[PDB]
Amino acid sequence: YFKRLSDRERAIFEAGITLGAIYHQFCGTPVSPGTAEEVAKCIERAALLQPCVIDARVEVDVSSEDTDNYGGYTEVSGRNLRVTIVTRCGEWEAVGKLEFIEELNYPLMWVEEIRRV
Amino acid sequence: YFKRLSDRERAIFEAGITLGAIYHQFCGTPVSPGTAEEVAKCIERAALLQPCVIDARVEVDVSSTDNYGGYTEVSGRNLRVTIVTRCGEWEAVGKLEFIEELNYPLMWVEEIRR
Amino acid sequence: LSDRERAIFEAGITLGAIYHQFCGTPVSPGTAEEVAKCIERAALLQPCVIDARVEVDVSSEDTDNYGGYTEVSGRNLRVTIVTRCGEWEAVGKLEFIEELNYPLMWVEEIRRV
Amino acid sequence: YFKRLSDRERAIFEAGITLGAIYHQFCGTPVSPGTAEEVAKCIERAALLQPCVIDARVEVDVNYGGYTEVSGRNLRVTIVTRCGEWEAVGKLEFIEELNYPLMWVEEIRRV
Ligand SMILES: [Mg+2]
Ligand SMILES: [Mg+2]
Repeated sequence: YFKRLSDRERAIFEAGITLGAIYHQFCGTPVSPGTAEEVAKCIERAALLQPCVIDARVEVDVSSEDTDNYGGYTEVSGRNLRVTIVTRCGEWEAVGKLEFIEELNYPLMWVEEIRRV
Repeated sequence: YFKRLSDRERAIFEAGITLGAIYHQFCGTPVSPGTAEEVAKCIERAALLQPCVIDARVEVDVSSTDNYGGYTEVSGRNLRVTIVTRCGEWEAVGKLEFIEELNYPLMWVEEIRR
Repeated sequence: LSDRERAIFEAGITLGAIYHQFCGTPVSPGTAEEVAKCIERAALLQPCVIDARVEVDVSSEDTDNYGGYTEVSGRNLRVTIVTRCGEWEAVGKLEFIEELNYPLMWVEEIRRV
Repeated sequence: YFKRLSDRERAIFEAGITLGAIYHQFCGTPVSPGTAEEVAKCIERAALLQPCVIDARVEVDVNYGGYTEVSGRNLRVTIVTRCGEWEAVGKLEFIEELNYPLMWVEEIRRV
């Protein structure tokens, strides 16, 4: 109510929120090699508006072999989307990552680092 | 799949498809007055990839976001879209805009033209 | 738009809206029918839609990964919708077409009631 | 990937992921009074597939088109995540004084 989380905990909470939000808002977005940098930037800028987010790095890894289809384009998906987000509440930073992990066959979300400033 | 569909008909159909897709793909995107043009631009470029789409003009109309998070969301209240589809010799002008009188973001066709 | 043109436009709107509203939804083999039905019901609220049939085609192999689930996508999602505006109907379809490597949307049929 | 992350903090991370995912997957979904229960059920079932999610309760509290959409205004959610011996209860609800749909953790508790 609504302040039970210490801010280390909040930094972890907000990294989780931003990773899930980014993934679900943007997966499905039509994208090409020519687009894919500008889309990545809009995603970062959208992530940087969320509570406690102080850094967002997004890559949408698309190549022309991904656009060999009637449409001539592909979509943002767990397969081509990679995100690092840094969150800071008070003196604590958390580092959240999204990346398709081949061995897991799955776009994993994890906490890379939790860090006192 | 398009053996009997006219180009005129496809222009209309693709404008509908593109407007539904934009709306549902981008509604809920965190936005602020400072993002809002760049968000518009990525929406445009995403639109321009889809079949028959030869033009797209988007605005996200966001003012000074007074709330806890300090931002708003792309929605039917703030999203304005005009797209032009061209299939063969036919163009449709498709539009999306909140129509104050109906209380709803309306999608419509402004013009169909050769 | 005349009623016939409205029938086509609304079918395109509904396919586009459904595809991008629902893709990314987590789904498993026995999810897969309740999700399909949720999609039908949302399609039925759109102007002119009078029939919606949705299949979400997921097998245990699609779910052979760390999470144990998959997501609704261009590859597993099939939709037929029927629009009626006034005296005219349009049948709109969505399906992954292998030869095209693409989830194509198209008009199967335009016909008088 | 989780060698150094405590299960307590994983429970918190996953709650956050699931609330953000729910919110952004489903906002925009056409809904009406007769929709609105069944929609909530599809959301819970979608939420329940996610890592560590063991419980999900959703309400959708419902012009030209004759319908409305799942939004931050009408969507309410409580999830329980369980990782190892720890549980977090995550909430999403519109808070009037904040004029914002807040996501927050209501409690973290031992199993
Ligand atoms: Mg939305
Ligand atoms: Mg999606």
